[PDB]
Amino acid sequence: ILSVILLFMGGLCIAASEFYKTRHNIILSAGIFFVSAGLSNIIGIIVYISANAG
Amino acid sequence: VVVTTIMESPYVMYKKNHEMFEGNDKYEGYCVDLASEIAKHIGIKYKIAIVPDGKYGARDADTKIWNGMVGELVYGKAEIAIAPLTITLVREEV
Amino acid sequence: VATPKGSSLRTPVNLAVLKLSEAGVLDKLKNKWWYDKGECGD
Amino acid sequence: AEDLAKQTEIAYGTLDSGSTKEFFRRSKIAVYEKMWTYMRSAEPSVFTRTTAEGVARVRKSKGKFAFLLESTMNEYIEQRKPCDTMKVGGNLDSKGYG
Amino acid sequence: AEDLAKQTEIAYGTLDSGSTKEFFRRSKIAVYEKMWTYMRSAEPSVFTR
Amino acid sequence: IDFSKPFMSLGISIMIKKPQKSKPGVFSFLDPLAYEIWMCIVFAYIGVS
Amino acid sequence: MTHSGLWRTCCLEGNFKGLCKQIDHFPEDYEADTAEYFLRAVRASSIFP
Ligand SMILES: NS(=O)(=O)c1cc2c(cc1Cl)N[C@H]([C@H]1C[C@H]3C=C[C@@H]1C3)NS2(=O)=O
Ligand SMILES: CCCCCCCCCCCCCCCC(=O)O
Ligand SMILES: CCCCCCCCCCCCCCCC(=O)O
Ligand SMILES: N[C@@H](CCC(=O)O)C(=O)O
Ligand SMILES: N[C@@H](CCC(=O)O)C(=O)O
Repeated sequence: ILSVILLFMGGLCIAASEFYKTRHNIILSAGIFFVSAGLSNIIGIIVYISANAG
Repeated sequence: VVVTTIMESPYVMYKKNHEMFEGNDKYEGYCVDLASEIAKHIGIKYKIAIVPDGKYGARDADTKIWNGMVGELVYGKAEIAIAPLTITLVREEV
Repeated sequence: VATPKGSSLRTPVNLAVLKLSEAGVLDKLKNKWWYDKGECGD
Repeated sequence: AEDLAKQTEIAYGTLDSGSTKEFFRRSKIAVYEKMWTYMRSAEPSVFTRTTAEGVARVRKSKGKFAFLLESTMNEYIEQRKPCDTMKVGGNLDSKGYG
Repeated sequence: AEDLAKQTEIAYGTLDSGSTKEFFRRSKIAVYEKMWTYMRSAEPSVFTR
Repeated sequence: IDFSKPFMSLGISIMIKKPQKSKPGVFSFLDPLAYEIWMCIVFAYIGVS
Repeated sequence: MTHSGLWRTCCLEGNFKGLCKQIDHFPEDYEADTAEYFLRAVRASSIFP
């Protein structure tokens, strides 16, 4: 679920990057969210597989 | 019929509420479902009756008195002993 | 081990087979005519 | 069963007035006979009144006692709580219920 | 000796008129007896001179 | 006929022509680790980079 | 002893010394694993050599 939230948050930063064009840290914030979302997806897959081994 | 059986597990257990039923309904296990099947075919009304002395059965060499289920049948205190009763020679002659 | 209906050789045969089981006879018979005959054991 | 003869610290017994006890008494085997004499003269009482007492005693024993019983009763205890008993070794004789 | 009973392709025998041969003949053991009968009826001659 | 007590124990069973031992697969070098680990190693490799 | 070749095997020291026979690259002895059927197809046709 956290991965879904981070991807949604990253999308808003991309969407907001066409209004506040002067600001540049918005594009960086999106990059962190999409990378962080990927790392959260790794944990979810590992936990799901590990639990099914119980 | 007076069925003779002994309190073991999972042969004759009890339910989570064993204070309120009445009769054979209160017994559950492997030798109570088998007894139902054995009596549904032959067509008899069995009555479960837990062995009083509470032993599987043996013969005291001293007095030759057969105790337990095996000794609960030779005298005439029951007919059908549906329980775990291994087959041995000491019991095959009685 | 069967026997014809009424045959007086029912009660001695039954008990007999039960004698062999409590003496370690049957178990040894099985171990010898089965396991020992193993011609294909890295 | 042979491994029991290899030691004496660990005790063992059989249920009273039950087929298993009668088997050792009349067993004319070299190993089974030995066991019948070890337990009959061993203090305190190893021949438990009921199976429930014997199994519980082995649990509290922590490994110094081995309970000898039929396989069928040895399969609704290893798969039931607290799941602290295990069957070691095959069967000694082939018998059935009736 | 037991491992011999596990197979039949490999043959075996004992010297003639020698203590070893007499041991199997009169051995009242379960395994040794079996061997005495395997060799006595086995062709060709395993009992070397 | 009046049967007696079982002297031995049996039971129906399927017999099949013993299938010869197989040759380890062409990609047997992936066997030491489960398919899940290989999948996660790829994800870790991408994530770390 | 046979000096087997890529296509046909022949005879060496023996009763026959020149007799050659086309090798049967698909011998029937069982089952033909789909990965084993494609190895013997590439072998038989010697496409790579
Ligand atoms: N293990 S076995 O199949 O060789 C084997 C199987 C069996 C044997 C004896 C042997 Cl040796 N005897 C028992 C018999 C003894 C008494 C208990 C059950 C019957 C009456 N039947 S069995 O349980 O079918
Ligand atoms: C619970 C784990 C959360 C992981 C995801 C959190 C990502 C946070 C991203 C913040 C980016 C900030 C970049 C701009 C910083 C600045 O203003 O200097
Ligand atoms: C890009 C060109 C690549 C050429 C080399 C690829 C060779 C692939 C394998 C060819 C032979 C395969 C034989 C069957 C193997 C098997 O399934 O056991
Ligand atoms: N039920 C068996 C005995 C069971 C046991 O000794 O554990 C009998 O016929 O006596
Ligand atoms: N030395 C043996 C003969 C050799 C053997 O028995 O193998 C004997 O006293 O007869």
